[PDB]
Amino acid sequence: PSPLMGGFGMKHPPPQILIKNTPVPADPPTAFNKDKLNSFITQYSTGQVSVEIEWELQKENSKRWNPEIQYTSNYYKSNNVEFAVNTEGVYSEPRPIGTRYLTRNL
Amino acid sequence: GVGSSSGNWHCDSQWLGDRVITTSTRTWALPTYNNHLYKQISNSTSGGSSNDNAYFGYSTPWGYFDFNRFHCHFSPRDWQRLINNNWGFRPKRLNFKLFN
Repeated sequence: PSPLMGGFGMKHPPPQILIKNTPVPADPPTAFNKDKLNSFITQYSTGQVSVEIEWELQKENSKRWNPEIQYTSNYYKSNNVEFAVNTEGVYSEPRPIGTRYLTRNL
Repeated sequence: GVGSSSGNWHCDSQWLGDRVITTSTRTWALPTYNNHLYKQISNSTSGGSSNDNAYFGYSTPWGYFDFNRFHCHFSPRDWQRLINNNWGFRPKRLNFKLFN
């Protein structure tokens, strides 16, 4: 049951976290009306969110003699730095990076 | 004894946190040098030269063991590990064996 787009398949994954601004009615009429209130004060909210994940690693103990292939940046000069902001403040990711650079036997 | 080995072949590397231990074993051959003699040598014995190349010294019947190069201890992959993951390194301990 490994997910086909990649990753870890779990029967009990991290739960969904749901959030909502509590409605605040505007001034109701001074005579009773049984219909649900339709007039509300315009509101929004802001805040900080933190997520901390501990990951377990599995180290390599290869006996390969020659050097491996490694992900690296290229020294050649360019207008911008890869994985940084440009002059207008926009961050970008210039390429997809996988995980398979070290090698193992079958 | 004649029929018993005096040591084993030890050659690997252990990466232990902030330490790395390298071990190397090689096979060597030693001839007789100089017909067991000490000889005086100089640029006179070498055939002469300019003043900048003159020298005087001695050759001995002894040989010596040298391992003062990094590839005597690090495989290319181990060197890659070291240089891709560390700001620094330095040697701390040495053990030397001669056997068989």
